[PDB]
Amino acid sequence: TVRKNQATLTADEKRRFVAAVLELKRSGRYDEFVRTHNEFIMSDTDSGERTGHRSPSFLPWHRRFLLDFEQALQSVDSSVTLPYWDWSADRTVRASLWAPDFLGGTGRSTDGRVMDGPFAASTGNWPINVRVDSRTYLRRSLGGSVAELPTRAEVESVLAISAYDLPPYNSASEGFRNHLEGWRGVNLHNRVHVWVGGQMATGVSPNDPVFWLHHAYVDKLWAEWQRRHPDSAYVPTGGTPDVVDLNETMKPWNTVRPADLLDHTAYYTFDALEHHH
Amino acid sequence: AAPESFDEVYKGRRIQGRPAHEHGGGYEVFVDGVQLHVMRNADGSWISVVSHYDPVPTPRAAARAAVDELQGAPLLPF
Ligand SMILES: [Cu+2]
Ligand SMILES: [Cu+2]
Ligand SMILES: [Cu+2]
Ligand SMILES: [Cu+2]
Ligand SMILES: [Cu+2]
Repeated sequence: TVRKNQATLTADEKRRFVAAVLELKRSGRYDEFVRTHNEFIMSDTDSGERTGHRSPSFLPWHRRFLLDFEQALQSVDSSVTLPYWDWSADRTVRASLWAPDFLGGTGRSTDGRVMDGPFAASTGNWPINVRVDSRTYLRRSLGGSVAELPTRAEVESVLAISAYDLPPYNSASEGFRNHLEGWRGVNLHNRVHVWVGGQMATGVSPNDPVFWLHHAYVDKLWAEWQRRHPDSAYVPTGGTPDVVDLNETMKPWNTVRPADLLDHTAYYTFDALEHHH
Repeated sequence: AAPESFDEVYKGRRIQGRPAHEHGGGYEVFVDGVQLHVMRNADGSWISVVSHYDPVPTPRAAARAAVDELQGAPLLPF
């Protein structure tokens, strides 16, 4: 139940995380996560029903989605937890994240194909099945479509925003949620998807295992935001068309609300997370 | 109010757009006759399912960004 910075995992932890991910893929369970995410990405709209992103529920929805995935990993190896990628600290292609004993590196230039690591197509262990681009190999172009990952100073500027979210509760919103998501402002989470490239830049972005580490860090930043703003809370708080209000249930589960997910410590803690100061 | 339709060959591929499990979309794009899911954002920018996190100004720009992403590969239908 502790989520750790990827940069700090032991060799044993990396091995067990990798092997649990590959077993979820082998058994067919992994690709349904990819498929669920793509369905929300394609359906959520700024002027219609919106649940998994471009909306206040972006954060609790991804928190529950990552919990579902972590629980599946634990069903294979109960010692495994989701690591997080602090892309503000580990910001080059040199990071140990991208080493062949962890996620493998960038894609070669011709066709974006990842050539090393346990998820390289040549292993036979990571077929890309749920897809729009018809190619079936993992692709990346680290730093290709956008020069730099966000910095600590830019993350701090978003963490400083006091309102969780603001009407119209979509990609045009001011407020914390939309600045972290990235549709407005210096852009944190969307830019990271663009920076990895390959499937991470598409609606089938959980095809890349870095998806989970990226979102685990996004989730950590929500927790840091809550510590900075103990007086601010999820909005809206009732009767908002097309938006998940605080105590409304969320698809696809239907049995959980944003209110049930605001406090992560009910499910996990972080290796380090500051107290409100 | 819908963008204009278009039809061109871009980096050897036919891209078309027209006003019309995924949202109810007012505009359709095609890459070599296969429909590409695209979406308009509140600020009027567009994205597509193969470049979802990087808004571009128009549906034609999204179709072109999709051809760039595909590097010659056929698109699969959504
Ligand atoms: Cu997402
Ligand atoms: Cu801003
Ligand atoms: Cu994302
Ligand atoms: Cu205080
Ligand atoms: Cu649609």
